[PDB]
Amino acid sequence: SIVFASIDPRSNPLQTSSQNYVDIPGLKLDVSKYSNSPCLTALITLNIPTPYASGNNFPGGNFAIVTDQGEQLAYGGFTYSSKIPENSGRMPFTLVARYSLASNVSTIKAQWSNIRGSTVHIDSYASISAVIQCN
Amino acid sequence: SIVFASIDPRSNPLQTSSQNYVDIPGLKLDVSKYSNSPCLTALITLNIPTPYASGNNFPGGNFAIVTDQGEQLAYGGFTYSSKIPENSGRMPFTLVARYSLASNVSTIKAQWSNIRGSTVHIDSYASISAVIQCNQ
Amino acid sequence: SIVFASIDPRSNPLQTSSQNYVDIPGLKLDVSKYSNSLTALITLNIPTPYASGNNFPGGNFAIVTDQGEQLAYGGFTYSSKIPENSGRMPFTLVARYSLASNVSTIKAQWSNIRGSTVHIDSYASISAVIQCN
Amino acid sequence: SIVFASIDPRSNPLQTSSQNYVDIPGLKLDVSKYSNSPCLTALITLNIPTPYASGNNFPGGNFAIVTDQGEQLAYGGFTYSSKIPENSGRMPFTLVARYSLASNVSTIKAQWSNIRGSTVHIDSYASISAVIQCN
Amino acid sequence: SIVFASIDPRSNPLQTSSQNYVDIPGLKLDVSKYSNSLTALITLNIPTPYASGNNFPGGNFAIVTDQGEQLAYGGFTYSSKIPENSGRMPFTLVARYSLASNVSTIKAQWSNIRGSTVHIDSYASISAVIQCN
Amino acid sequence: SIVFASIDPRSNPLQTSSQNYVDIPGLKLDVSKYSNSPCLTALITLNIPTPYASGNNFPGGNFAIVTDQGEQLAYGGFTYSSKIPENSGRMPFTLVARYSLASNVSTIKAQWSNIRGSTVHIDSYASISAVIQCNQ
Ligand SMILES: C[C@@H]1O[C@@H](O[C@@H]2[C@@H](O[C@H]3O[C@H](CO)[C@H](O)[C@H](O)[C@H]3O)[C@@H](O)[C@@H](CO)O[C@H]2O)[C@@H](O)[C@H](O)[C@@H]1O
Ligand SMILES: C[C@@H]1O[C@@H](O[C@@H]2[C@@H](O[C@H]3O[C@H](CO)[C@H](O)[C@H](O)[C@H]3O)[C@@H](O)[C@@H](CO)O[C@H]2O)[C@@H](O)[C@H](O)[C@@H]1O
Ligand SMILES: C[C@@H]1O[C@@H](O[C@@H]2[C@@H](O[C@H]3O[C@H](CO)[C@H](O)[C@H](O)[C@H]3O)[C@@H](O)[C@@H](CO)O[C@H]2O)[C@@H](O)[C@H](O)[C@@H]1O
Ligand SMILES: C[C@@H]1O[C@@H](O[C@@H]2[C@@H](O[C@H]3O[C@H](CO)[C@H](O)[C@H](O)[C@H]3O)[C@@H](O)[C@@H](CO)O[C@H]2O)[C@@H](O)[C@H](O)[C@@H]1O
Ligand SMILES: OC[C@H]1O[C@H](O)[C@H](O)[C@@H](O)[C@H]1O
Ligand SMILES: OC[C@H]1O[C@H](O)[C@H](O)[C@@H](O)[C@H]1O
Ligand SMILES: C[C@@H]1O[C@@H](O)[C@@H](O)[C@H](O)[C@@H]1O
Ligand SMILES: C[C@@H]1O[C@@H](O)[C@@H](O)[C@H](O)[C@@H]1O
Repeated sequence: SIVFASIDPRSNPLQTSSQNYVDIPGLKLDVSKYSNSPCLTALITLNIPTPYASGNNFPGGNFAIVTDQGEQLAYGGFTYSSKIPENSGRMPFTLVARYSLASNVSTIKAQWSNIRGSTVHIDSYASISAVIQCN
Repeated sequence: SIVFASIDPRSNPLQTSSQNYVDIPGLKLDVSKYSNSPCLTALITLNIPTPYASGNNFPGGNFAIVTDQGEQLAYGGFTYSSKIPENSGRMPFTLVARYSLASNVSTIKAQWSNIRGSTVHIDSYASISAVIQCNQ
Repeated sequence: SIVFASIDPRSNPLQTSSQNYVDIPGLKLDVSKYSNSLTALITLNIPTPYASGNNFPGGNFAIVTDQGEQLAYGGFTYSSKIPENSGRMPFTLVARYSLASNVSTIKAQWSNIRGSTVHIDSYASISAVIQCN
Repeated sequence: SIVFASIDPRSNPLQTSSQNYVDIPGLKLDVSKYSNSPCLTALITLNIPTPYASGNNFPGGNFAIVTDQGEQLAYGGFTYSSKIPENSGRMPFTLVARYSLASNVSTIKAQWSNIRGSTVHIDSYASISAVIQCN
Repeated sequence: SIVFASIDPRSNPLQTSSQNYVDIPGLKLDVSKYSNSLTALITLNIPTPYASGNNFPGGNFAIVTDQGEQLAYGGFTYSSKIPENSGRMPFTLVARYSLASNVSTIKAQWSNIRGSTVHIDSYASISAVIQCN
Repeated sequence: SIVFASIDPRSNPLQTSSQNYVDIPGLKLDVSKYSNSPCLTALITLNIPTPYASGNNFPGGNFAIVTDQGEQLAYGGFTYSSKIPENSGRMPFTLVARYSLASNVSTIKAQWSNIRGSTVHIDSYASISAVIQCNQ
């Protein structure tokens, strides 16, 4: 089966300047109905196709897929090559994780953080999804 | 099930300077066998791993996943951080969409458009794909 | 079904200056059980690579079978000749493979460009969804 | 998925002389977790491989598959050819039904009744099962 | 997936005295959508038939494709030459079919034995479970 | 998935007068590819549509579905209602069992045995089959 959530914050853009991972609002999958099932596995894809980061010390952004119990299943990020980009461009990002559904996990969700004091921004479509299958 | 289409236009590269979204040639999925299936969902992934854009005003490219009825299911894009890039680099791009097959749609396809007068280029492998699963 | 492999080479980063495609260690899927049948949709996710060099550096990646069949390839490059500090350029590649053949392994490979060195020092994955046609 | 129940009343045989359909104890499938699902269908098989009926007026037995709301999805039965069988033999019986799981149905179960005043008997293995699939 | 058909011919019972297999009306499965692919496991359920006659009567049943392929057959007969009142003899038959071919329909057929007349006057079904190998 | 085996021994009919259960030749399912699969269940159907039994003391036949480790998953049988049937009629028989594949078993097979000194006969099509499904 497929589980899916998307956001499109074009009229209310999101941002963070957090050095620690924090939730991206709306990018959460409710997997409660599949919880406590050792024979099920989720393949999760976080797709943030048009992010950017502003700043003056090689700005960038990090992203993670995490459970409601705070377990980090995957992480990665983008950065610019110049210390002070002329105009911080859009740097597509995708991340793929796997999770067994044996535990009482309720939610699988996206998080983000900054780098070198940047501000990360999302102002357009992004999604989190999973394919759930038997082992 | 899996539906898949790829291109590899190395000998006859593709480009667009269209301001409006137009089809990327060859990146279409035929889902007609699954049309009006109320219990099925498609997770669609557009993978353009090696595009670039030429131009002189912070060039880039936009991409979308669209039905044959013109419904835009997802969109996004890349841009460079310099006004006039020294040598427009390859900027990998992936886009993921969801589509309920409770519809009379026959085709899902990839679209692209330019930004600030750029030209977008594909000269190598790219794909569009879907995983089609029962909701239960 | 789902097949999956990941790496996270923080304490011993991976690098290549190979002009020809070479395996990325740890990013291999065993599809043994499904050979001679089914289609696999394969996603290579390298979310945080970079490449060092002084001539428009970048990195190429491929998904290959043990039969030597290149199913997909692509790469990233920088827009400057000599990047100030080669940035992280997220990369994802998606391939398909019919499991009608005698394939056992589907794996990731990488290569350099213009004499670069490609680097992975954090999480990356390869995965497949295997389904009936 | 498969749902399954069996009985083996070798040490506590079951019988009925009811002219109206009544439940066969233990031959019930709980389909609660699949209820209220218009996209799911059950294919149900009732297998009573070794029944017999006693009596003196062409004895036999009837069986049905029914929902907890009393909807009869299938029926059939066996009978002997002689008015007074010398020793009522075992007459294997199987019945197959289909049910959409759109409704709030909880249970799918077996029932039995007599014919011409017989007594129907089960004293060995019998089962009810279903294959549940998406439409 | 499940394909299913049933009949319940109480107000207009069905009968045959045909020595050759003939279709039982209403007991046909449309497998159109699955041709040229998958296996079907097909169950014919005739829970309450009987046969009239005076020379060890009985009835035969088969599962057949529209290509004329007999996938399974079997039948019931009585142990007495002239049954006092031909009793109900439950019948089930199970077949398999690979859907690699161009088949559209899988259906039930029946025939008599030793000049009997076979009868169905109550519920009966044909069904299939269609699955990937 | 489906696993299936059939026989049709018209030219070389099968019989048993064994008091103890023995294998019905040819009616075996190989489930070795599915062994030790904790999340899978098999629904097994033994279909013997046209057996008969000869004998002179209320003859009949017994049938079972058994694993290769000797575990009897289901059983049942037919018998005639007369001591000495005039002409032992064909008595259709079907048996359904469940088997969890959380086991190292490799084969599921059909078995038969006699009753009251009968001989059981199969001279025509018969099958054993399983539908194998994930529990979820
Ligand atoms: C910061 C700056 O953002 C982008 O330029 C914006 C432009 O953004 C639109 O296009 C991008 C794709 O490039 C995304 O879809 C955004 O969500 C869109 O809104 C607009 O916001 C206009 C105002 O209408 O302002 C421009 O500056 C981007 O093109 C630049 O490269 C850069 O990242
Ligand atoms: C080459 C350089 O690499 C990154 O800066 C590193 C920094 O890397 C961490 O952060 C990135 C995300 O940007 C990845 O998660 C790495 O796996 C991390 O290790 C650290 O390694 C520090 C150690 O002092 O060195 C920095 O240079 C990146 O942020 C830069 O933009 C650039 O790509
Ligand atoms: C009424 C009578 O029942 C059977 O004879 C029983 C015999 O039954 C066993 O065998 C049948 C299969 O024929 C079933 O598995 C029963 O559950 C078994 O118990 C035994 O009960 C013995 C005592 O041990 O008594 C016999 O009369 C059957 O064989 C007859 O044909 C008839 O239906
Ligand atoms: C030929 C005769 O048929 C049956 O007796 C019928 C009786 O049939 C009903 O019951 C059977 C189950 O035994 C089926 O459900 C039929 O569909 C029913 O109709 C009735 O039709 C009455 C009408 O007066 O006639 C009887 O003869 C059966 O019970 C006999 O054993 C025998 O096989
Ligand atoms: O940088 C990667 C790039 O390398 C060469 O230019 C190829 O012709 C392109 O299609 C692309 O593969
Ligand atoms: O009564 C049915 C019966 O008919 C003939 O005797 C056949 O040889 C048997 O195999 C069986 O099909
Ligand atoms: C247009 C050019 O295409 C290939 O040569 C890449 O290696 C370069 O980085 C640039 O994108
Ligand atoms: C042994 C005999 O076999 C076939 O000829 C049947 O038609 C008979 O009814 C009997 O079972």
